Amino acid sequence: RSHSLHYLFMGASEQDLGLSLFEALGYVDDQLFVFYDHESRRVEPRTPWVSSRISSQMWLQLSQSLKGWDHMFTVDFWTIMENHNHSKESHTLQVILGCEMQEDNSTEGYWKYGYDGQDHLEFCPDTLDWRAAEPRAWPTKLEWERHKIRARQNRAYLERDCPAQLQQLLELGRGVLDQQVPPLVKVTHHVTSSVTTLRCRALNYYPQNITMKWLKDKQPMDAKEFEPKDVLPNGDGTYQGWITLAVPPGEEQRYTCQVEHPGLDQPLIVIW
Amino acid sequence: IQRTPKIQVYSRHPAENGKSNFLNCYVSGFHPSDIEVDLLKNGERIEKVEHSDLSFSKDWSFYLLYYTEFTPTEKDEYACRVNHVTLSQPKIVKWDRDM
Repeated sequence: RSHSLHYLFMGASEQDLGLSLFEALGYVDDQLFVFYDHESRRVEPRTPWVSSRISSQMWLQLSQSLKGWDHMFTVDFWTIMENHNHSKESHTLQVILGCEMQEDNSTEGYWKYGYDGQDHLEFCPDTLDWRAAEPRAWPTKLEWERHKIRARQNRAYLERDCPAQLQQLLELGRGVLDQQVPPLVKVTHHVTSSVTTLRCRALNYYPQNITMKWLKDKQPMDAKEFEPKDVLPNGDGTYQGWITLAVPPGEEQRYTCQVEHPGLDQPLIVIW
Repeated sequence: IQRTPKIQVYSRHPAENGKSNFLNCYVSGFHPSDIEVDLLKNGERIEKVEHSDLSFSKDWSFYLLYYTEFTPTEKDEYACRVNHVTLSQPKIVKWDRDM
């Protein structure tokens, strides 16, 4: 079981209208813990364990870390935009960066740039350079590559700074982050003369990864018999999922829903 | 590239008349991010609607969640109204009480 910390940045330019837009987000183990605006310029919390005043030692550098990235993102946005000869046009820039720590503390990092919703530049730490996903990204690639110092600092963040911040977060996170709540499983139905639609829902659970499948006569049904689950979020930090099965009216009883989740001690089987 | 939003409307818990619940409208897979979402109660745009923070997935597409506390009845109809640059006019997806 590995752990992750990654930030997401997004902003847009304006059609000849100076300035832009902006917003950043921080996720640890796919759990959103921090939000940042440019319009308000305030760093809000997104979980109880990582609060402004509650253990505000980290909220200090974390609030610095983002303001810094904001500046860098702005510089980068301009660099990329100007290297496309883009001005009176409206464009977007998205960045994703973070690190993935393994059970053994061996880290893997990444830093990717998305321009106008498409892959553009991707940091390759191992070779201390960037991969241009498309021709128009090379001018920027060459700029960033003129002095290896940039790549060196970047890699240093991904392999040192980031993991250290992950560990520190995994700290004030224990008890809530690793906390898993199992799903409430319900099998509803919609009956008509020609067919009965079975619906199996897994509710208010967390983490999001879950397993849902139909059983015919207490036995597994080929995966290709029902579309895979659909997983959706609830605004409260929990998730829900559902699967569907169309069967001949009368046969309902032969079908059962089986749901598996780490929060459950063993697979849970629900009747129609 | 531009991507049109996928729209899904559902309830927090299975709907039981008179029982408090939550109506959700999840928009995703769209680009750019400028999008406008409304939750409807019999055509009447509902006010006091909450939304998660704009975010995006691996493919750079954006996703946003819109939700409101509410108590359904039999006369009540709910839907989600979405407009995006990729759409000519607002698209409306009705809330299927079974979802």
